[PDB]
Amino acid sequence: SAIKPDMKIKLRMEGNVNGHHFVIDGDGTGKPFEGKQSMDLEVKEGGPLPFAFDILTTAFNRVFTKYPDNIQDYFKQSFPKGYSWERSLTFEDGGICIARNDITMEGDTFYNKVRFYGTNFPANGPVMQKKTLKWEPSTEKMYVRDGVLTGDIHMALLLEGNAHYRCDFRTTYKAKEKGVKLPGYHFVDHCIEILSHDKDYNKVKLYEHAVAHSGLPDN
Amino acid sequence: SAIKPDMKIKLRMEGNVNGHHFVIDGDGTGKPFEGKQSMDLEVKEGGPLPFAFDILTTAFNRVFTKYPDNIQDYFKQSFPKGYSWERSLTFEDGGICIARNDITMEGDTFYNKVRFYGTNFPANGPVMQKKTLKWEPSTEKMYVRDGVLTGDIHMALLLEGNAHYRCDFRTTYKAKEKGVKLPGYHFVDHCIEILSHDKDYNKVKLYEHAVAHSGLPDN
Amino acid sequence: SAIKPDMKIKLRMEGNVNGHHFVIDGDGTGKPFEGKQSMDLEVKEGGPLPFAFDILTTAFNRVFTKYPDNIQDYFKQSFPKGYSWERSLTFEDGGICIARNDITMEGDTFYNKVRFYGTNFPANGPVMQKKTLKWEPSTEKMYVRDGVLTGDIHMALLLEGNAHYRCDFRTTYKAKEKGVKLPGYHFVDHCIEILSHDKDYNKVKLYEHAVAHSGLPDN
Amino acid sequence: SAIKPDMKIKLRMEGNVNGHHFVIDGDGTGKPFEGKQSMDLEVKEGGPLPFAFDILTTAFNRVFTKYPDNIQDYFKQSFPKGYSWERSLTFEDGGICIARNDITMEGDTFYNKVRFYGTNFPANGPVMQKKTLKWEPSTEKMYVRDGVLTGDIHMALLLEGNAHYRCDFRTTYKAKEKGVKLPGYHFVDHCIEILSHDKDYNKVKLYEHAVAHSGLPDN
Repeated sequence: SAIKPDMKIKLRMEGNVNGHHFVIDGDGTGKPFEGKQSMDLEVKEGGPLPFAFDILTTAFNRVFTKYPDNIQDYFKQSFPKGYSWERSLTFEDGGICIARNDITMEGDTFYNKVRFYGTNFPANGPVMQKKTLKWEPSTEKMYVRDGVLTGDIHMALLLEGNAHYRCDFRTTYKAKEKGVKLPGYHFVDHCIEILSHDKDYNKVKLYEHAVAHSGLPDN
Repeated sequence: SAIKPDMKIKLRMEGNVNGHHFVIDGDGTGKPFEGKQSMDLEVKEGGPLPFAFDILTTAFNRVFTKYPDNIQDYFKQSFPKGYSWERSLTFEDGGICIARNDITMEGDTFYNKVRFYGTNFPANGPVMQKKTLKWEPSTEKMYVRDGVLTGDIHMALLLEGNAHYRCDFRTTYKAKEKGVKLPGYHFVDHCIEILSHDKDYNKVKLYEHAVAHSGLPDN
Repeated sequence: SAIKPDMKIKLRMEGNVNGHHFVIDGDGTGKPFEGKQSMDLEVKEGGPLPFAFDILTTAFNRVFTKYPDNIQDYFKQSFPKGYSWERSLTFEDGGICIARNDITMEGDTFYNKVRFYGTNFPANGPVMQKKTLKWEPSTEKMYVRDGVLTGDIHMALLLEGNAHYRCDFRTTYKAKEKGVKLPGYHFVDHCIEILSHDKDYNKVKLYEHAVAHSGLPDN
Repeated sequence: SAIKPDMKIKLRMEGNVNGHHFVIDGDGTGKPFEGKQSMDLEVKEGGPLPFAFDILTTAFNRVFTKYPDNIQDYFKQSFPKGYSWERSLTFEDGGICIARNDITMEGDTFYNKVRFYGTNFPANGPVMQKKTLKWEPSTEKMYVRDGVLTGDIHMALLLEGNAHYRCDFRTTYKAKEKGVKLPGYHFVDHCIEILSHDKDYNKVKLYEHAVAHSGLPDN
């Protein structure tokens, strides 16, 4: 019974994108067994951000995924001790980000130690010009590679003017504790959304919904 | 109204993989509005194949996709005149394939002119050693890029010994007729499966099921 | 040894690019120990070509490389029996080509059986619109990977309007005979040029100069 | 006139690799017009480093390149005001690094503000296990892309046991001052070398030699 149906979330992100330093605090709440989660974010340093806030949002826990009984839930099995993930975000225009989160737990509260770094965004590109609207929904492919749980995603940012700006995700997920049983090949559907924000995005309210599945023919 | 609920499928593939020439004939049936399709394949030249048959199977029509009414069906709109697609298959171990299909229609029957080429498969790899079992199911991301309909997929071959061998698909789809309406960003779930085969895979029965959707939260 | 300071070259290429079939014959001469080589090419089928001829030109023998004594010459050691290579050409705009050449020798003459395939060139792109001028010179990195001699190159096509169109080469080189000694990590500088051509590029005269080296400080 | 034939070099690097924080100070000298440079490095925080020191070494100025007169020297023209570069290091085994350097000048001294970040290095890989010997020499391809000076390199680390571990560099170089003339397509040969180090690599002496050129036939 280590994970409770209602959990609190504390987060701190430190980052550097195109040479710009920043620090962002996060405070949120979530329902792990329903695969849903919400968070309020506040830029504590480096505001106002000179880049598109949307690039950060997926760095702000796969614990908040609705897993069917017939699929192994690696993420919930990682607790109480916790787990870490490392991610690479490869954008179609040469922009490249890397990110990390060390996730632990105390009582009803998840703690997130997050780092986010980025370079090679063109000065006239959508991220530096803040021409982003939202991430499209996605389907993350979960598989094991040399004993490490890995997720690959084809992601896309919707742009002003109804074009799309493509990004490839790769994430590695590692439990702290030895001998957590790895899952079989499966899928995780995503939908992430900014519900509200102030003008400079110094304050942002974020929401995520995510569900695991086995694909066709078992839709 | 050109596409009928029950369609016949005639196919011919010429190919060359790691220097090995081959020709494969195909004869099948399908239900376009249900997104389901079947085919019998016969190796006419270059049998027995020295590589894994599984690499070819997705080259053996997105017409056979179940589209909801709220998503534009580019593929069914492309007929009677037809359409063509070009695909790149980038394998994790440097192996690389390209393929193409020109698709036309006469009365009841789809005609498929298919080409398939491949190089740089390591001699000790799963393809050249025929250590493949099946493709996992997939979710193809459909989007428009510079006016061209494009699908990217994270694909995986299940190996003997329950490991996975990763491949990235990219496909472009082009209607023959000029003014066919492009769809919005959406998804196509896949499941492709070899139902039966003889020992050397000179005769193979193939099946595909595919459904289009808009992701979460509408799933 | 088998290789004479002046050699003849016979070549035959069969190809398919963006669905377009073609056949090209080649007749040339070269100085292996000087790393220089020349060839006359004639399109025998599929002329006039609807794509940029420049794409093909590196498929038209690393035997013609000037090797210093302190670097192992894998290519000249492969004869009389010969060798084969397989290449992938990954273009910046998604265009993708693969090629292969089986090279044998009789008396003073090299024989080249060549295949060249390509897909996913955008209809609007520099290749399909024949906006290419030349390949820039290059430096190919030669190294051994899992017992196979491999060369990676950062290539670039100079475009009309003085822009550049980038392509990544990867080539594997395999001697036909067992136990040809592999070289250490080294470099091969290239310069390939079209000396002349008729209007439709049905007839083309081609030239290559190539020199092996060990990099700094020995330049 | 801003660049003198003998120059001093002051450097500070902050970094984070696989979650490990570190700070490294650097003090060196160089001969810009000869393309030669050397530096003493001292780990001030996070020592001893749990990863291979070699990965950092190219982050420790293209000013120190020997440019011929017939090629535009963007880097020396960027002073006194200075310039910045941003780099991506994509390793063959999924490991990925990013780096940045803001370079300024006062009197005879260059000042380097450097950041270096890395994730997704496998725990059993050559970087995390410190199985690295040296970078091979290299040839960087310099070209302009959408008005930005860019360098791509095929790099390789020599491993214990005489294998190679491949990495792709991409770097963007941006002068601080408006209207510094961009160069034409050209090449920069490199050779970087650790001259000495203590057991834990808390103290390291580094050397670089680099020469620009136009390739064959003028090599």
